[PDB]
Amino acid sequence: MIEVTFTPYDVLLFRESRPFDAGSESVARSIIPLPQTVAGAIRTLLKGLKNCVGVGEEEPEFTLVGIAIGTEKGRIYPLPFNIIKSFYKVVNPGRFLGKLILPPKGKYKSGYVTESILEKYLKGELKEVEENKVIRIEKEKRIGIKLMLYTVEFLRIEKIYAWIEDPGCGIKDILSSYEFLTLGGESRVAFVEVDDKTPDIFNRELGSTKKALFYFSTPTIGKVGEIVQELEKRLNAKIDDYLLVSSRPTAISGWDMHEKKPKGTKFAIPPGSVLFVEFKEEVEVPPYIKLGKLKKLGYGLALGGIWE
Amino acid sequence: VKDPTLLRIKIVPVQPFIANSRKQLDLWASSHLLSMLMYKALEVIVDKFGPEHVIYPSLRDQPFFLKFYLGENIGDEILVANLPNKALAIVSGKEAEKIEEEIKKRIRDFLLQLYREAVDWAVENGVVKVDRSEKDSMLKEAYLKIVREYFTVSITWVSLSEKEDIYQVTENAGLSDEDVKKWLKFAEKKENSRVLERIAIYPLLVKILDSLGERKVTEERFEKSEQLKGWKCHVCGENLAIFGDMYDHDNLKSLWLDEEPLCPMCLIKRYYPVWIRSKTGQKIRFESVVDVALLYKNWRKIFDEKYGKDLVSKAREVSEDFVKDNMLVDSDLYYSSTWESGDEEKVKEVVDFLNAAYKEIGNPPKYYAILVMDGDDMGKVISGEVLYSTPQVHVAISQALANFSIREVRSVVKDEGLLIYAGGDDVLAILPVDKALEVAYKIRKEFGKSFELLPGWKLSAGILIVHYKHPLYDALEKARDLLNNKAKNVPGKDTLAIGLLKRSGSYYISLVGWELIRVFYNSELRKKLLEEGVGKRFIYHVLREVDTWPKVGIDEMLKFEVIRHIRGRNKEETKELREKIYGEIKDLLEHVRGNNEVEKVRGLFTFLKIITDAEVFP
Ligand SMILES: Nc1ncnc2c1ncn2[C@@H]1O[C@H](COP(=O)(O)OP(=O)(O)OP(=O)(O)O)[C@@H](O)[C@H]1O
Ligand SMILES: Nc1ncnc2c1ncn2[C@@H]1O[C@H](COP(=O)(O)OP(=O)(O)OP(=O)(O)O)[C@@H](O)[C@H]1O
Ligand SMILES: [Mg+2]
Ligand SMILES: [Mg+2]
Ligand SMILES: [Zn+2]
Repeated sequence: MIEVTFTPYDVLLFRESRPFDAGSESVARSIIPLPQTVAGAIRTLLKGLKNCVGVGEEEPEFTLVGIAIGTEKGRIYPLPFNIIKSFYKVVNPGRFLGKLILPPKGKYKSGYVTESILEKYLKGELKEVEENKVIRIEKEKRIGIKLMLYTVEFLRIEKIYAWIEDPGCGIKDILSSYEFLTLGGESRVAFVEVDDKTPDIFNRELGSTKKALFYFSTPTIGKVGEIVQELEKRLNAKIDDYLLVSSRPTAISGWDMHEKKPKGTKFAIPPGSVLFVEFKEEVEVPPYIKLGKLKKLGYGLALGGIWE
Repeated sequence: VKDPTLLRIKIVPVQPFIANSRKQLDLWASSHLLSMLMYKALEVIVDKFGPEHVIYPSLRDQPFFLKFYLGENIGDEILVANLPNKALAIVSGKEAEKIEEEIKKRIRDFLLQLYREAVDWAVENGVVKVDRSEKDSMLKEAYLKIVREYFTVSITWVSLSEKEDIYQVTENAGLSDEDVKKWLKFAEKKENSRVLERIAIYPLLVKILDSLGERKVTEERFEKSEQLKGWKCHVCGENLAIFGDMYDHDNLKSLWLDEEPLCPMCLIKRYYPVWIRSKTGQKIRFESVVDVALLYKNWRKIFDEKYGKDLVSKAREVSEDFVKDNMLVDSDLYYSSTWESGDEEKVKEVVDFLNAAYKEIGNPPKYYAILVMDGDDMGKVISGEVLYSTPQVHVAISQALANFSIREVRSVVKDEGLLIYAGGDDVLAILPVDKALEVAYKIRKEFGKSFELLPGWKLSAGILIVHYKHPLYDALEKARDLLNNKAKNVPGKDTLAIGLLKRSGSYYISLVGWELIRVFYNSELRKKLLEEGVGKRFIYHVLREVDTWPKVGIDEMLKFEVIRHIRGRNKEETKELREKIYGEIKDLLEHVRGNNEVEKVRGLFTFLKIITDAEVFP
């Protein structure tokens, strides 16, 4: 599994022919050239890579295991939906009428958490999180022009991590030959770094238990019952009960490049949701597992956890 | 009721559906339709057991109930959405499962019914310029499926008569504390036993049923199916637009009025207003946010009384499409700028005419306010009060809430703006900026009278002021955010979060206690700012003095600044005025939220910066 690290930058298209320089002078703008720089678009590599991206096919040959964002503090993740605000408290499943339920203890207040904290959470060692440990990401404001003015907002991010499973497309070699790549459908370019190793978060060892949990780190497409079904068959274990702690479905669209049309809308369990499972017999919880539809496009990344 | 069973109804989604709106009319339609769905669900329970068996909301005086069940002749009050998306009722155990399936069906059929009626209405009115056969494709499964699956009506129930070890039931449900174990003790006292009937711990049962109910709602709302590929709705951009799978973007747009393709849900939304009109002969007084904005200082009335006639004349002149019923089609034609971008020389008359009017009457209000109010800690405060007698006190609480929402909230809003929703302790209203503060204050005050220095029943609120051109979706998001993340985030809640979002993108937020509104309104400071740009620099200088702690201290800095900017007509007046303004600033500081004096001064002066903005309060 390779780890690709993107460092995004917005592109400013400047002209050598401008009216008033007093403007850019007051802002102290400096335009320094970047010699020997290798740029390129993902709309061009997708350069021989045609042999791994089906023409008119929805998914590629390789699998995008998942994507995570990072700030100056490193990689961060949506605060697990069962962590309620008061200090933030971790609330585990209770029971009633033989059914797993989430005891009422307050409203969930969204935010992010560092991999460090999520790691303690997945091991069931986290009881609460000091509010200064919970991250809030500032929204970036841009004026969008499609190619009518638009309002474009997105999270203030420093890094984007992509985990890729390459069956033999030579992706590591292609990417390694580039320093910069312009993203898809945006005037953004990014620096590219490629590491030939799999991340710690995926090599964890949770041991074996009957009370397991699965944190959805990327949107996971599928009806609850189906996901719980896929989980049983994948782990060859029976699930006597489960509880999905989530908010509401998020609409996933996508562009069908073959049809020159938008893809059919799909609904997904949003990142941050936690699936609490109670197996019949002990299971050795995997560090991570892919569930639902469009796995190869990055959806369905679930991180294994434990609860008591 | 044979075997008493507590039943809970939950309908989602709410805010996401309301936010998917382009005009005020859509906004009102989403909210009203939501209340309509709950009503359809409750009538299923009333038919079998009557209203007295519906604990919450209180049907007794619900307009919807009086007009659609007991068939009365209620008026425009029917326009308000008074039913929340959640309800609790006592029914018969053997009937519960039927009732569940029965509620899902009446809601499903009602929506399909509105959809087909909407398709007919749409084609017969130019909404969608389509073929004769193509009209039948609008009713195919793909579109029907979207209507059938958009809303989730979830029902869960529990027997009130079954016996259980009280301690173990609450412990296992993760509800056991000291305060709860203590209550459970007094319970085991009354009935010399610890194994009681579920209704014995009713207060804790409501909380547990809520959790059991929430488990089910998330399980059902995710049982959705995929949609056909194609261009999406222009209003929500989420669901496939009708004919979105048959045409390219350009040809799809040409088939729709205003070139805005709609999806099944947003079509129902556009039709809902006429449906209600045909059903009750009623329609909202203000249809656009612009209509609510022009209520500022009676500009709309004034202008209409001294320029209303001519404008329509010169309008009709430029074109006959801008006029109708001797009045403009859209209220935005009241803005010069609308003509310049939305027979040239024939238009130059309109522009010059309007600009001229603005000279004598003043520029037209372009900002309006969105008010959202919501009870603080209602869940705990209610169960606390309730802590077979309990259910009765719960009904009493609910009736007190329905009474407040139906009669009292309605009374302070009158026709000063548009009251869209009022479901008990919660409110959604669109108001002109010069009424927002007072309206919110009165609603908070009335709420306090209906439920009585350290009050137990409180309301927090968000008031967002925006330009009439601001996307409604974003405005609702920001109003909710002011309520949930700003006001409700203040320890002790009971706060009003005021946000001013200028067209330029600048965003000013002030967190205040309710009394700031009273104290400010009656202040000499308020009168002096209105007759001054002295106010602007005074506010600029104070704020600059509190980007950090001022060396000389807050009091000394405030006295100094007051002296530098406040003056009367003679030493006599100016001295008393400086002493009065200084003391009012200190009284106001008492009501601004903040972790310290620097933060309080900043919040107060940010608030002042907001209500003295000439663009918003011309
Ligand atoms: N018909 C309505 N019109 C306007 N506001 C409503 C209406 N119904 C309910 N509300 C308000 O919306 C609030 C719920 O908003 P929300 O979107 O969070 O729904 P929810 O029931 O919490 O479902 P979800 O699980 O999706 O959050 C209710 O508590 C009430 O304050
Ligand atoms: N009269 C009532 N009887 C029983 N339940 C009620 C009654 N009125 C409202 N409720 C329920 O209480 C819920 C409170 O929801 P909300 O999201 O406002 O939480 P809250 O307990 O009010 O806390 P806060 O608003 O401070 O976050 C309402 O959404 C509704 O589900
Ligand atoms: Mg909610
Ligand atoms: Mg509340
Ligand atoms: Zn739509």
